[PDB]
Amino acid sequence: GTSKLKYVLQDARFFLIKSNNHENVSLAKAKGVWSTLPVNEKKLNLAFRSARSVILIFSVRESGKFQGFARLSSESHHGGSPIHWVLPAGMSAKMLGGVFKIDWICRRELPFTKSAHLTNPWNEHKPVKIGRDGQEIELECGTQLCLLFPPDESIDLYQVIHKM
Repeated sequence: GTSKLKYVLQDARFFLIKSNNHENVSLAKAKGVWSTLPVNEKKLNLAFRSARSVILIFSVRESGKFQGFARLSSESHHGGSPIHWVLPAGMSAKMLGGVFKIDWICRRELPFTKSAHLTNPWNEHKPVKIGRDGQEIELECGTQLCLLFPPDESIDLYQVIHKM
């Protein structure tokens, strides 16, 4: 059922995360971490302190799909165990700033063909698939998008619900 997921999402902010390759999403799915550029890092840290849950919805560029969604379990932090992302051309490890710890809620894919009926009012009422990295998604739109994902049998929401 959806009672657990709806509880997690009740007071949530949602952000579209765009990745340049599948490798970084695979790393993030296994280690439960994410890093972003400083402008988005500041936005996510503000959101973490202002909402009961902050949800990141991942899409690899040119893939035509979302690859899953996760909930922030911490603000960004520096000086921890270094994450060996595949750094894009001209980007250094210091430019990515802090590491967010995240708990994945769904690691299964959702093709854009299944979200074509959803528009984001906070992005000029464009289809929810459209947005720059870090684009915030309005609550109702983000909730309905997350509810479209298939159930993930590798996920147990027990830990997320306990840390809320």
